[PDB]
Amino acid sequence: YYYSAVERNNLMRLSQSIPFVPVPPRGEPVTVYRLEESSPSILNNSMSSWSQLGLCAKIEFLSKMGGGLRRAVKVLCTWSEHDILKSGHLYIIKSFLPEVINTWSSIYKEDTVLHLCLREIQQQRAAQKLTFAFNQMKPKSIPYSPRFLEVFLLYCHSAGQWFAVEECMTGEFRKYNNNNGDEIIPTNTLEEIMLAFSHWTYEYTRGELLVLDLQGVGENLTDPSVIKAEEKRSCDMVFGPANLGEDAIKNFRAKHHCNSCCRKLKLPDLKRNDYT
Amino acid sequence: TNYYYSAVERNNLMRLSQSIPFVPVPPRGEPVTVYRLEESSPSILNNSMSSWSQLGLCAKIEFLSKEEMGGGLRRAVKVLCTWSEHDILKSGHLYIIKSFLPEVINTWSSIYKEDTVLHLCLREIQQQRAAQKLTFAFNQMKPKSIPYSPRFLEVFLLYCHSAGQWFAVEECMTGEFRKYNNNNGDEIIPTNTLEEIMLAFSHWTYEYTRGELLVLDLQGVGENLTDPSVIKAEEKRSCDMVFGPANLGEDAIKNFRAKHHCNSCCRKLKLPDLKRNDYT
Ligand SMILES: Nc1ncnc2c1ncn2[C@@H]1O[C@H](COP(=O)(O)OP(=O)(O)O)[C@@H](O)[C@H]1O
Ligand SMILES: Nc1ncnc2c1ncn2[C@@H]1O[C@H](COP(=O)(O)OP(=O)(O)O)[C@@H](O)[C@H]1O
Ligand SMILES: [Mg+2]
Ligand SMILES: [Zn+2]
Ligand SMILES: [Zn+2]
Repeated sequence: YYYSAVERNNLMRLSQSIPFVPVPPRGEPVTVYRLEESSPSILNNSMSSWSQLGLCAKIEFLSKMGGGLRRAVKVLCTWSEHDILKSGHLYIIKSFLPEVINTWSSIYKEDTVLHLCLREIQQQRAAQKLTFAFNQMKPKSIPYSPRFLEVFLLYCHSAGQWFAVEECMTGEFRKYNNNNGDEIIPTNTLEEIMLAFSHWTYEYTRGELLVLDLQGVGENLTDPSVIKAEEKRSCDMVFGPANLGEDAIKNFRAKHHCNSCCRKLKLPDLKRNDYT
Repeated sequence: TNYYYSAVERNNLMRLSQSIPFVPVPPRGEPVTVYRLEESSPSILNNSMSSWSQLGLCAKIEFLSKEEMGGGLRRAVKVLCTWSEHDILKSGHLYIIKSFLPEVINTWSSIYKEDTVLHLCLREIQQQRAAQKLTFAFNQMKPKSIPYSPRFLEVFLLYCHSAGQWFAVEECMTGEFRKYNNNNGDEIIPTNTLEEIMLAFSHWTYEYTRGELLVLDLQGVGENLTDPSVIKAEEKRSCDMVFGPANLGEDAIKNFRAKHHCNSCCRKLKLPDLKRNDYT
């Protein structure tokens, strides 16, 4: 029937040279592994185990960031297999500094960086399990709910190295307390709740564990330090790579200042006698 | 004075402070860059303009076979798609990668002095798209009474860094791969409706393009076709008769008009006999 000129033109065009400019892909493809949970809806009673099947994710570099032991860059995830990472979402990728790798070079014969990453991610998951328990038991009078971002393990061939990746938060990033026990002076309810949380972890684990270095945006936290409060040696004191002083626990008990949240949580004074 | 954690809760936390087993399943697959021939109006393909993609996409293919099928100017090898950025290709799906015979290149080197292979691929994919556009008009305008719709597979351009070369890629069809008509202008005698429709399609293209184009070498599995030969019925230029590289027989259009036999479909489409006169 009707065989237009547009239709004809578009057909005939295919018979001739159409311009083609091969442009290498944008960004880099990377492999992602997840630390899975046997019971997500009940994270504190769930078992953590590493996934085996690495899924691909496509990331594009945007910018950057530096803290203590890591270098961080902000990226965009344009796509990923089975949505292991959310497409159209911003992420932060972290890698350990030279000194840090050089410090655990002895502790970890081969795949030092890989192990450092595994431990770092496992550390944040531990904190996560504690915030989860916290939100389950805290009184209804306590509004907010601390939460740690999930971190994923990442392998990049481009760079030929292992990294940790997590969602990028938007807003003013702030540190509520640190590895030496210093705390900000709570100017609002949320900050109080955060400060009370570190106290709560100690009491909740019968003085066995303490989470310091609470930092993030709002109630969303990341990069915590999970301290085995009874270890008498730094080398075996922290879950993942962290800058700790052996005075940490003692310092926290001395410096911490209980607030209306600590009281709402019915938490005992950290200065009390441990055998009383 | 409190409500501390349980054993299960404590075990799950403390276990994270220790080395947990991580056995990364070994990496299989070949990294490749996929390029697509895009369309301005994919919804109205026959009224759409074709343009090559600029920015390449990432994908991974498993070369599970060394079996190179075919006897023509090209050879086909099955590969597996582990993953493809944006799922342009389907993961955990079999594809066919096609390349030409060095001889063929050597032949066209005297026409495509530079990046001969890539150029041939660009042409092959453009040729199949031309076939697709005609099939789109065909299925869109054909009478409702006709139950079948010819379909050409989509072909993508693929670059392999490891193999250091360009290939054309398309889904791998499973089933009896057959030919309805060929480059000589010869056709089979239809046994069923599907075949009658395939054969009528070739006739239809000649008619639809007012005698400018003829699609021959209809072949594939069932309705799904691939590797057709879009012939510029009037051209005389050495290698300018077919949109893509193909060996045409001694005056294929002549043979086709002479040997083709119209069927119930040709009549359903109201097509006129090819043996008639061009001018009278
Ligand atoms: N998840 C995040 N979202 C937004 N910004 C972040 C995030 N994590 C870290 N940052 C920013 O990048 C800086 C470095 O953080 P990081 O790489 O974790 O270093 P560190 O080795 O100190 O833990 C921080 O000071 C912070 O401003
Ligand atoms: N899309 C496909 N699906 C399944 N098999 C295919 C496909 N394309 C090609 N083949 C197989 O591989 C062979 C190569 O065909 P083709 O690319 O057309 O090369 P040739 O130039 O020799 O005709 C075919 O004969 C067929 O058996
Ligand atoms: Mg063939
Ligand atoms: Zn307190
Ligand atoms: Zn006919």
